[PDB]
Amino acid sequence: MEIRTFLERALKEDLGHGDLFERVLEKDFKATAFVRAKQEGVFSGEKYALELLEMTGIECVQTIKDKERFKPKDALMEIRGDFSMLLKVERTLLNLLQHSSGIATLTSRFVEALNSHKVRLLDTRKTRPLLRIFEKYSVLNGGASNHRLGLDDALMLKDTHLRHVKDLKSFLTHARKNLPFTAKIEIECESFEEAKNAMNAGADIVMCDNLSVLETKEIAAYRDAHYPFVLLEASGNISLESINAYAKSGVDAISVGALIHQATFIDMHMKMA
Amino acid sequence: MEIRTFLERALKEDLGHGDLFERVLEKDFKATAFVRAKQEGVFSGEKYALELLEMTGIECVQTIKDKERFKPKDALMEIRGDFSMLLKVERTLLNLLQHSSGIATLTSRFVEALNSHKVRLLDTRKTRPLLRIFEKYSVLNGGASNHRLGLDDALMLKDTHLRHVKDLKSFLTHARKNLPFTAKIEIECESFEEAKNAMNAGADIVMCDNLSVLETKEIAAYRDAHYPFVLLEASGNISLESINAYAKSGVDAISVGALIHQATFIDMHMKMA
Amino acid sequence: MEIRTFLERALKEDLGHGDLFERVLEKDFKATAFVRAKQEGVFSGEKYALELLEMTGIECVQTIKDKERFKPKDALMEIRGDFSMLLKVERTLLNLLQHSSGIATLTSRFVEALNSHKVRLLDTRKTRPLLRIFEKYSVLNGGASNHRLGLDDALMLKDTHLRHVKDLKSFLTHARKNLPFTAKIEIECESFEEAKNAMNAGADIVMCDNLSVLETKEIAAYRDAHYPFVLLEASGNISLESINAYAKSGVDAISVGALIHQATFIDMHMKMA
Amino acid sequence: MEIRTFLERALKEDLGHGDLFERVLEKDFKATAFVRAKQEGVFSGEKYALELLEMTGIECVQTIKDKERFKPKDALMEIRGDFSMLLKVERTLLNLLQHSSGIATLTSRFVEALNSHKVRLLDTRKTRPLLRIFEKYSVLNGGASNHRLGLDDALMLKDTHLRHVKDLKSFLTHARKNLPFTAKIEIECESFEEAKNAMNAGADIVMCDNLSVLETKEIAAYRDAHYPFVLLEASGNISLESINAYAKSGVDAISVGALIHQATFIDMHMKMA
Amino acid sequence: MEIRTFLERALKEDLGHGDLFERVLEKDFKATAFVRAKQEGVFSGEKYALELLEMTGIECVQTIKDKERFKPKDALMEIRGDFSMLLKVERTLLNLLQHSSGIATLTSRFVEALNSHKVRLLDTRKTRPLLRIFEKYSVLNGGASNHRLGLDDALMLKDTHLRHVKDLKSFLTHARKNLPFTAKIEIECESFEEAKNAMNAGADIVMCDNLSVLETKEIAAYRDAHYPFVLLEASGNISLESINAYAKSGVDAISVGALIHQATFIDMHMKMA
Amino acid sequence: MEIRTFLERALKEDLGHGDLFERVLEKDFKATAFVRAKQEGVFSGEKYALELLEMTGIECVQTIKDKERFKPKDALMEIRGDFSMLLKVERTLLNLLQHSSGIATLTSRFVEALNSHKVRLLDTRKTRPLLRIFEKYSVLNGGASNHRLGLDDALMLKDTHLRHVKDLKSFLTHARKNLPFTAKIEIECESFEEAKNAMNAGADIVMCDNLSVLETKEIAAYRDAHYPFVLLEASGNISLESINAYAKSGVDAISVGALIHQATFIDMHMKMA
Ligand SMILES: O=C(O)c1cccnc1C(=O)O
Ligand SMILES: O=C(O)c1cccnc1C(=O)O
Ligand SMILES: O=C(O)c1cccnc1C(=O)O
Ligand SMILES: O=C(O)c1cccnc1C(=O)O
Ligand SMILES: O=C(O)c1cccnc1C(=O)O
Ligand SMILES: O=C(O)c1cccnc1C(=O)O
Repeated sequence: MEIRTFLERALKEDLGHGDLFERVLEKDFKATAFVRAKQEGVFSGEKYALELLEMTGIECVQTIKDKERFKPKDALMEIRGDFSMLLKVERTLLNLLQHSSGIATLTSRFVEALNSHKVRLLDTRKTRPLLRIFEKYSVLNGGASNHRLGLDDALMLKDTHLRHVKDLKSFLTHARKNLPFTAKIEIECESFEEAKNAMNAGADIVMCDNLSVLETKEIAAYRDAHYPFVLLEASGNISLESINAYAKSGVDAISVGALIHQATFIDMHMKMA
Repeated sequence: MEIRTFLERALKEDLGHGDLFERVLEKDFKATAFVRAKQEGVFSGEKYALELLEMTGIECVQTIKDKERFKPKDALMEIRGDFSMLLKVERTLLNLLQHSSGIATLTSRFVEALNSHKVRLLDTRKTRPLLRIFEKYSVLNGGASNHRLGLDDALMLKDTHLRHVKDLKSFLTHARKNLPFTAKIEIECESFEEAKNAMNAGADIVMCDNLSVLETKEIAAYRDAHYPFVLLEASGNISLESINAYAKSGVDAISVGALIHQATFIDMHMKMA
Repeated sequence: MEIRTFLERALKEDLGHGDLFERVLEKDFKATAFVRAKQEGVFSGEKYALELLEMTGIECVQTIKDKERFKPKDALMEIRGDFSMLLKVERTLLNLLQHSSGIATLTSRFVEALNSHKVRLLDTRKTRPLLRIFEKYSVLNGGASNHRLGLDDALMLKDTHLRHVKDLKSFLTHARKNLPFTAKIEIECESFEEAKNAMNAGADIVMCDNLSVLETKEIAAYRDAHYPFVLLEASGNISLESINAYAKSGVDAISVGALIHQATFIDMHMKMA
Repeated sequence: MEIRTFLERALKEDLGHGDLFERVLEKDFKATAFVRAKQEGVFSGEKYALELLEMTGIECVQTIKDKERFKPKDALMEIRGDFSMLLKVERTLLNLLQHSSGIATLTSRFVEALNSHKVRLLDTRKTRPLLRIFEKYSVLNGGASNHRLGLDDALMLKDTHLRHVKDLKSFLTHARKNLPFTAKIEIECESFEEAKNAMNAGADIVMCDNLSVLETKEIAAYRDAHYPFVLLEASGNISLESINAYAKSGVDAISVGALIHQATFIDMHMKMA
Repeated sequence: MEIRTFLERALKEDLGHGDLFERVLEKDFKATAFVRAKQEGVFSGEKYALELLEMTGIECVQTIKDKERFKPKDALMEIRGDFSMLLKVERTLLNLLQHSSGIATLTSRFVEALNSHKVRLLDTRKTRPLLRIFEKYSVLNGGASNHRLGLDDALMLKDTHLRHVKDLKSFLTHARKNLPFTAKIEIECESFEEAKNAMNAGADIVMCDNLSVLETKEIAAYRDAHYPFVLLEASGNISLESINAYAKSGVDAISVGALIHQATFIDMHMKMA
Repeated sequence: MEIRTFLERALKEDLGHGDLFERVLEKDFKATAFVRAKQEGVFSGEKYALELLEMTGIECVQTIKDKERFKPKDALMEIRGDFSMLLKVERTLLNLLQHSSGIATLTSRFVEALNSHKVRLLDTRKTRPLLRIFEKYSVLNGGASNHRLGLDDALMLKDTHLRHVKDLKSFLTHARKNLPFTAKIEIECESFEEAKNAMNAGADIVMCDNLSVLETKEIAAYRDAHYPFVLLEASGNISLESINAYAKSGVDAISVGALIHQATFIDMHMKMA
């Protein structure tokens, strides 16, 4: 299964040489446990939790679904299996749920503020090591959309790249044959001129990086009139305070890496009996 | 070495099928880049960064050391290697430095509030999946200390476990032979009676869970008089506000999972030329 | 190295428990070997071969480059290292070069018959197990272009997918929110009505699957008329005798799986001398 | 499963970050699919395909067996499972069956032209990277026999090895002590004098490399005369037009690498219906 | 689970390219086999055996438990599965049971000689490569106890380390903050003075290395009077002959690496029908 | 490198979460260490030790070679590198050397007793899990020879197999085509009749299992007269006391699994300065 190895590694780091408790547990037995919320938020991590339980021979009796909202004291999951295994898995289970839900929850807050159905919210490649796929998945559960998953997914030319590109148009024109047939090319721009030049060069997507709303609206209006098929993306420390403003700029999407890199754990715990 | 595989996997999830840019880069060449801070903070991730650079054939010309304070616009590292590789590693390098430094920085703030050289600040087993070792290492660079690293490091018995133990003293006495000779046993207690009882039962360490400063002080005073070599730990939603007051209870340590699960990325970026 | 693992596994399956010759070679010594052609074709596998020698401690004294033409008796590579190691890697080296060159060479012939700079030759996801990246790379060295690398690279919908779909336009308009921001959506069509239907649905790419030049040209002219930004791809048993004809249907690309699944080894061998 | 890892890796290289279709499929459901032929040939890959479906949770309702002949339009397999999973494994399934069957089919033709039960058809160590075991297995399903599986399986010495050797008889008499007790030693010979030399040296097998039938027959008659227990193998560009002739030289086996390195995919496809 | 990978690798080294017998087995079929002892001893390896059987699809009908005594001709296990698999697993199954039981048996003999329920018998970090966890587990089944499991479990300072420590007390005092909160520190001492000094410096455990019984007694008596909670361990070529005398010195434990490094295979075999 | 992964895993199990000492080492520095013998024996493990040192960045200044004899107090290796790394590697280095040398030494004792240059000493497939290749290598350094390395190396039909083989001759005759061309077939026999039947059936090798010397001589004499090309092997709890007797039986080789499964650690240690 696609994420099985991920769960194996998550567990392995916690068990190390082997759980010490099972060495002294006088008698193992079947038991039921509940994952309860101690804070409100939106649920994420279901796909991983279920794969983890199945892998460890733990039964998932009941569980709320990804994207579902919850309140403190709410029971999020009911699991049953060997007492020794419920304990060996406890932390790994909670940590992945609290982290995933943390991202989904923070993300849902940005979805509300953005308040739009025409403009999608996006993440970035700023993700914690080994957690890209995990965290991208978590953003989906917050109600937003994902940007590319890696460096093979699409071509994104930013400031650093552009400095070594004499004549963008020529570059983009002859880059197509060396890129996979289905690849889009995005160009990071920091001024109306740059974006305009990007569009004329043959950019599939143009990012309006660190630009005022006015500056962005100008570029969006220009795009609508001359390059109707170029997607526009706004980004650059966009906050909960300014996200709505940019939603009205005319851009197609808005990316904020904070959805992932400023997310924190939603409080939860596991209780027996 | 110990963390090479970690870096390989971190990089692998970003490269996927293969970096697209290197497919169109007309000509590769050696270049120098600098990792610059965009916020104030304490550096962390040095050990991982250097291994990452060495693995990819990138030279580390200069770098500040783990634990060093830095300010915005400060050059954290200077590296040199193939342009294509610098770009292929950039995000992986920045993500691990921003995450690790975020933890160290938040941690350094609790250390400040703690304001004590006798009491130790500790993390918890609440870490992000696959990042146990990474994050525990980050807490150290913040100036705090680590709690156990896993379920194999020490035995920690709490409510969940205790509910199934008839005679705690008997259990601990006969548990030593089935545990590695060097392991310590910690008992989580929610009352003075419980703490006192755990000490008599033979606990090496007692956790004063969710107790007031006064409550904790009473336990510490009892420990000092009757079980001088038993270690005391305070925990349970300790904040930057209450942390100092707890440092005066007489407890030996104070654990706060938030050091890791409430930490966020410190802002940085990489610049060429 | 992104392909380092690939090479370890290739070498491992041939050495098994361990090479038997090294068990009897009384004295090892530094030696030189040459990789010569016994056929003519285009070279491919340079990237993998160099990493292979690097890994095994063999020195690459000289080597022609990928894409370079060669003919019988040509010395393609000169290598030097321990005699035992040269024999242990011999077969692994030749097999990947002969297989890679085989694909590039067969690909270059289709490149000719195509004879065009306005039309791109594309491969397919029809590749040998565990050799995708290896074979897509081999095609490039043949002068052609690669199609997507996998199922994560882009969304390719065919009747199978749309079978249980009734409003293509709405279906795609919603897929966008759930697909990564940079992903293109291609639709396979076996009739004019389908292509025309796709373009109106909002497809980024339309495949003219198993259709006549007249049928293709019909779709092209239509595309040229109303949807100029919709790439068109022709495929379906395109042969080395009909590729040129389709290149004149006004299609942007022509994909042929045969480039990979019909390629065969190019005769080569290694001599000590 | 001995080949379980092989299948995980084959599937992994196609899914990459994750299949994009499952991201948009609003509702998954159980479905059935058929693997049909578009050509005729001998089936191969049964073993790998079953393990593949097992791994992915797809049910194999019906399937022809390895070695079984088939013709265009024949339904080779009937499978059932989640719609999303059938699409995710489709290509991986077909590629291995088409590639495996391709080798078995080409192998069966050489089996005919050979037309003999006293002579064995053998493959070579010339196989595609990472596919040795897979391709040797494929040859068997073609009706032929496998040669050694690797360099650990047996000792095969050629001029390259003996170049710096002056007493074959003593050299081999000593190799025995250093080789595993059960290993056979084969020697490649390009002249009568060499074969005659090998047999006297104590070789278990002699290869008649790139020699005429008359030359081969000379060595055979000699073998039949003094060394009846020395297997003889003929090889060296043996073609589908000269294989039968060599089979009459009194040789025990004829190896032809082309069985694998010249085989190509057999046209097949998958339909839902 | 925790040891599945271990069993996979154990099996993989025996199967290599693939079991030859299954290539000629005319027809496979279900069969029952018994693992029988050919010597007297204490059973060990149950946990590994069961995981091994489950992994390979073999049913465990019956089995004695770890720690149980057995005699020659005793049936240790009864299993059922495919004939081919039983043969493919036989050696792997027997090797791990004979090795593990050999350790448990030798261990049970030192336990007998020790003749005490207050003193613990311990192993060491002297284990065979890749078998640390396997062998530590085997010692337990012999009735003894385990020492630390690795270099991460506890801190052990001996001659090599001490030679570079100016002030031992200072070092230990300031080392606590840099070690996991739960770790114990053991000091290896070669004299009464050293032991006494280590106790004053703050050692959690003191090893009485290569000291006479009288010497060890003096240290134990000192510990009892001044450092009651410091743990004492005796070691250094302790034999079956001297072990009992040491158990009377007052020390808490006695470690002997020989339990593992001088253990040998207990004789067993597998029978069909 | 073929055994690199083996060493990585050996180290990994000892380091676990990470060496605790390096956490408190005030200052690292370069240092020299010596591996000294504390008991006489024959050296084995060189190949692994060197690969281990190179992997950990430790320099091997001096080292005796595999097969070389040593006496107590003798310095076997002189290594230099970071103090922290010499300590992290110490146990892994010693354990592999003491175990390998232990096997080589025990083996050399059997070589002497056998006292022959015409009869080779052999091992079996009775090896500790994960150590087959390691232990087979160790036997070579004792002065003996190896039997097959696994189940793919050769075909060995024993009692269990034979029970399901009606008509051996027919079986062996038609098994050749389904086995790799170079494979030998050995048959385990427990009586003159069985061996005779084995020879007539077409056995490449015949094992004289659990037979008296007389019984074996009879079979050897029969072999010399009728099947001069069949190799003979004696086995069945052959000891140091009876090995010489069997050497005079006329058999080609003698196998004793004890060379490996009854071997124990040769005492050694590491000293600084
Ligand atoms: O590279 C990306 O995918 C990306 C996309 C949008 C915004 N930022 C980034 C970034 O990480 O720099
Ligand atoms: O288990 C631990 O290591 C731990 C130690 C201190 C505080 N909390 C925990 C926890 O994760 O529950
Ligand atoms: O899915 C693909 O990548 C693909 C692209 C072009 C032609 N065929 C295919 C196919 O294998 O169905
Ligand atoms: O080495 C082999 O296995 C082999 C066996 C038969 C024919 N050729 C070869 C070869 O690749 O050189
Ligand atoms: O390091 C250990 O764990 C250890 C513990 C007790 C006795 N010896 C050792 C040793 O291997 O040196
Ligand atoms: O199987 C073997 O290789 C083998 C060879 C000789 C003696 N015993 C065995 C055995 O392990 O049963």
